[PDB]
Amino acid sequence: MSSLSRELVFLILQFLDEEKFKETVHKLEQESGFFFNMKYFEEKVHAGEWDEVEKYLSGFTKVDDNRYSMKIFFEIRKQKYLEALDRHDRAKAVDILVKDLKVFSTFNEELYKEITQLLTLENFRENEQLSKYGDTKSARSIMLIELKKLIEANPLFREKLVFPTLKASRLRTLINQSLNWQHQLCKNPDIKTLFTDHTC
Amino acid sequence: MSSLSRELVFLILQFLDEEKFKETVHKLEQESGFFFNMKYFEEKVHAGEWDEVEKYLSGFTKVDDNRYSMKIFFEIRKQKYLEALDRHDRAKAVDILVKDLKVFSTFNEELYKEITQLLTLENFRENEQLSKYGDTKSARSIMLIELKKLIEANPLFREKLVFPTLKASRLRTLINQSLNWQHQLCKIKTLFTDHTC
Amino acid sequence: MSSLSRELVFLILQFLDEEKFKETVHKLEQESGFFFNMKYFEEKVHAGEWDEVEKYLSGFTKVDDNRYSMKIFFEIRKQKYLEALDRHDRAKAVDILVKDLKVFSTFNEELYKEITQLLTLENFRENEQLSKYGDTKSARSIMLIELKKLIEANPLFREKLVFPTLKASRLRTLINQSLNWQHQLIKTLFTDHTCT
Amino acid sequence: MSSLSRELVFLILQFLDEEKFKETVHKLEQESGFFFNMKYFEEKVHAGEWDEVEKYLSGFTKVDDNRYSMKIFFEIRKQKYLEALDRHDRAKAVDILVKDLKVFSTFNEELYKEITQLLTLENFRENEQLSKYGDTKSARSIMLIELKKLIEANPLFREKLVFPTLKASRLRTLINQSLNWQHQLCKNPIKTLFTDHTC
Amino acid sequence: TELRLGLPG
Amino acid sequence: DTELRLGL
Amino acid sequence: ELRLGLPG
Amino acid sequence: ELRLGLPG
Ligand SMILES: [Zn+2]
Ligand SMILES: [Zn+2]
Repeated sequence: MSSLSRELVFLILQFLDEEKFKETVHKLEQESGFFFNMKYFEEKVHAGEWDEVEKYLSGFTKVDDNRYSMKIFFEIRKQKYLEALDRHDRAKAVDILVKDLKVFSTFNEELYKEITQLLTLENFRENEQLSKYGDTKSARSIMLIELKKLIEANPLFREKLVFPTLKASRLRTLINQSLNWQHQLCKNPDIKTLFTDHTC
Repeated sequence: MSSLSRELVFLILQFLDEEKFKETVHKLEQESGFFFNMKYFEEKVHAGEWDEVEKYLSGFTKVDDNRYSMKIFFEIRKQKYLEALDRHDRAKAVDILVKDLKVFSTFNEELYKEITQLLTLENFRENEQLSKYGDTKSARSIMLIELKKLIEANPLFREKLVFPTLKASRLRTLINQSLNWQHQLCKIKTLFTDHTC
Repeated sequence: MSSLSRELVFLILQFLDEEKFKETVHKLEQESGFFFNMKYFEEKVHAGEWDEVEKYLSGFTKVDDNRYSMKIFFEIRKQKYLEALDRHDRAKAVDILVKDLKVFSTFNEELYKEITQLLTLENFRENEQLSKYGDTKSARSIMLIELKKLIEANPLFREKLVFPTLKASRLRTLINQSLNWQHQLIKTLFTDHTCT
Repeated sequence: MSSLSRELVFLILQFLDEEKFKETVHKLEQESGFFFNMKYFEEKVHAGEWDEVEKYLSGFTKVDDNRYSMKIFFEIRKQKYLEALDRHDRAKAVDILVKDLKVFSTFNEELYKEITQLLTLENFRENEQLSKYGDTKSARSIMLIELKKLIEANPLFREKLVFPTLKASRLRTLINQSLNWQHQLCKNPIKTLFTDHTC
Repeated sequence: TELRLGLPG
Repeated sequence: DTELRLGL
Repeated sequence: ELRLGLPG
Repeated sequence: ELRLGLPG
């Protein structure tokens, strides 16, 4: 990708936001990987929408790219697991533990075992490390604070966290110039389409 | 002059497509509701991705907008239900039946009942109307062919099914022109602020 | 079997109760089919022990023996089903409906459908026939009274509902006499006793 | 219990068997705790009827009575658990692990953990200690052989495994004598057993 | 409807 | 087009 | 023998 | 920091 193409994506991002196509903004952020939107990320984590959280992240890093992003996913999947326990859905909790958390066992055998054994507790708050764990809303928040730090420190995100500065509607402004350029080649004083060059 | 903005959305759709941002293309189709992509739709229906199918459709029509769009959703939710039966997940089949299919009961009380009763069959193929129903892959295909016809006849899709014809990369070409207009005032670093020499 | 044998079963029933083998009493009631124990039946219906209820009944009648016994099983399995809906276990409710209630569909086609359709209601009390159905403890009791009447009218049970009255420990008393007979003219009950 | 009473129970057991009331026989075995029926026990183990197995055993011993009886229950509940995993029902496997197997954790913390960790395997046969477990049918059989030994060696069962030998229908024969004793007091030449016969 | 099947009675 | 169907 | 293993 | 715990 040229820096021109990269820049064009940003213009498009601004346009999409101005027209309030909200979901399209974040799919473009994700698939281009040019801008990580914190505000959005926080919003989704607080809402506990974990499938979207992991999907949004997957546009910026894989699980094993580096230890920062590895702790990021670990935290996310851990909280997913605990919420499953807290609604007493042990079928879901085990599914998470095998599909999501197993990748971390290679690197930590002992923690995975300790994580597994929470399945047999009346309340995981019986474990002394998890004893101070509260309402779901509060746990998400605590973890979010940690995630923000992990993202800000992650070398893969470091140049992606701040939106560039632009006058409103830059794309519409550029489009305007192309219409000016086209007609300035015409032999007379109506723009019908953007689809084919204008003439008079 | 709103055809400008609308046309700009199309340019952006083509750009996104060329850059192969696939999910962004289809969110834009959906949220703008300007272009319905059949090819994409079929692909999702074949894949049994039902939440996305309904989500994509929701940008174009609601369930009660008209009799076409009503049969469209009904067929989708019906197949969803049968698949649940066919994998023997009766808890999911009932959840579908209450949440997704119930809205149709008001105007067909009897059909809803006939559908509900399929829960008590060993195999819903014991019902003579479902008697020829085979493979999941095949059922989806049969139903898809009908959906296409229903969508093409739905007046809410009027002029949304055919992509406009444009030269490749028209957006990049226009952008190209704005850089031409900017420098012509000379004698490129950014697209963010006008260029000078 | 004989009426002696039949009578001996009753003695054994009394003995078992006095020695407080509670479960063994009722298995004997069931397998002999000689005495249907109402008190026990009520208790199990109230407890919602449906497999035990059907198992106990199975010693006295099959489902299709007569219209009385048919309605008895139908009522039980219906309540089983409703409880499943009421705890929102729709997976169990469908299982009950196919395995337990389907048999009634042949001669009750419409009713089976009407019962199936309760699956799609937020609350089956939306159905006007089931609208007055109160809390589970109460529904069981209501239904129990009807079961009791169906049983009392059932020709297969009507001659089984009354325990004979006996002095305490009649069995032990008869055993005692056999030892009297042997000595004329303790070691064991296993082989006849003898002297010198 | 008197030994008269205890013997009377055995007479009744023989009677119940001859009348082929099979379920009543085993409930009496269980509730009296006088006779443990191996043949019946085996049949239930092979059938995987675990609630009946534990119910039948509960009449003879509790889980913590002695090390033999403890290993017996442990083996039963372990196999219960493994079968649940083997049919891929992890919801049931976890329910078992908390309700049935947790009691054994006090006595071995580490083994409980190792067993719990089988939840995360594709196949518990990946564990080398379980690598040989090939069939639910075969596993049950293997385990049964061990249970038989544990029961035969359990000092709480040692006086309970062999039915006394009796002439057929001893109860009926005794009953007969009571009718003879009753009539020999009546002068002179029985309908009910409920009250003494006369003439 | 002594022995008639309905829901419930 | 597989059944059962509301028309169209 | 009276040991809790798995399984044998 | 980096290392994985079972904390907040
Ligand atoms: Zn011109
Ligand atoms: Zn004597």
